[PDB]
Amino acid sequence: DLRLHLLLNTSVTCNDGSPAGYYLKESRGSRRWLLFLEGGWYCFNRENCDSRYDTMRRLMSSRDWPRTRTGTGILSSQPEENPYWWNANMVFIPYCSSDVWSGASSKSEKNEYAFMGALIIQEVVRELLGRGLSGAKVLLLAGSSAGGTGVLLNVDRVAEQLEKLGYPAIQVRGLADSGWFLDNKQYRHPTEAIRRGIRYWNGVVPERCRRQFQEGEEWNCFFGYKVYPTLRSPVFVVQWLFDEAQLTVDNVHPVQEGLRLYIQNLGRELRHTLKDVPASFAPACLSHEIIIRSHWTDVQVKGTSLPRALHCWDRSLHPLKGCPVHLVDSCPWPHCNPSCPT
Ligand SMILES: *[C@@H]1O[C@H](CO)[C@@H](O)[C@H](O)[C@H]1NC(C)=O
Ligand SMILES: N#CNc1nc2ccccc2[nH]1
Repeated sequence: DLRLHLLLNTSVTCNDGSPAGYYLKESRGSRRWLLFLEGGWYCFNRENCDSRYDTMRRLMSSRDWPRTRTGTGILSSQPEENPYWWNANMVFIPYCSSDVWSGASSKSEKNEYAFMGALIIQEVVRELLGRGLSGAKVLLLAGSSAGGTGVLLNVDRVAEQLEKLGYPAIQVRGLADSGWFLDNKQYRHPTEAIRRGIRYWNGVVPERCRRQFQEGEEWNCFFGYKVYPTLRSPVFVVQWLFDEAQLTVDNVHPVQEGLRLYIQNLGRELRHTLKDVPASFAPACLSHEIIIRSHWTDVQVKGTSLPRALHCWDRSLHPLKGCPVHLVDSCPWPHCNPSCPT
């Protein structure tokens, strides 16, 4: 079990002004640290954040959080559930800022809600240094869905934070799961949502990407294939070719020719954006998230499981014979890979 710690800096808050926090299970014999960013969509104006506060309040507030969580998947401590990093120090950071982890704006007389995702990550890192993180060899910043996009937005800032504090020896790396979206045509008539959100949240993006797209165009940096080439930290990208969230925002729900072509073109476009991503795992399945799911060990691409691919990645950061790191399916239709989640 992982134990809850509310942030000592109570100015770093969830949407409703309650303190943010993190769940921690230490492994005293390990210098590996895993910091996981939870996902769960977002909200981008007053009325839709009000709706979210009514029936999704744990994503907006710490008032009802439990004192413990069970670590699952890559956060599990048993070797049988987690062949990759079972002995690591484990941290689960709950998503209570509704801003895809980009915000830096407090609740005030002008703002009903606080959007502090980027500041929550920085404060969790600061407080953990006094609990063992100062001795780390690797800090892996991981996340699913909105948390996967959050990895892309924040991994270089964590690296810069530790360098400025005097820790040049901690290697910061990223693992982005189900956070690699496309700004494509809908099937029946995201960019506008993100454009709205950035202004409402006072959202922040990585510096080099911001310098390319410039003012008013920062929304471009929420799309993996645009922001990834600007990053300096090593990032492993896990992405279903037919992600259910992508199909949802594309307004896709006996498949006729028009829809068949749309789905096939979406898979081919996703595969194209990953061609030059050297650490990636992209199966041809219709699904959503993987890395903290209990059965994340079951799926395979070209005969290699995801825990194995991540182990091969670790070795490459010390090509490897029989231990690949770039794994992208080529078959063109959902569940053409027999190991897809049922
Ligand atoms: C608390 O967090 C805020 C916002 O990130 C920061 O400006 C401030 O310096 C922090 N205070 C302390 C005592 O760490
Ligand atoms: N939910 C969730 N995560 C998410 N949705 C996106 C839409 C566009 C660009 C990046 C995105 N990340």
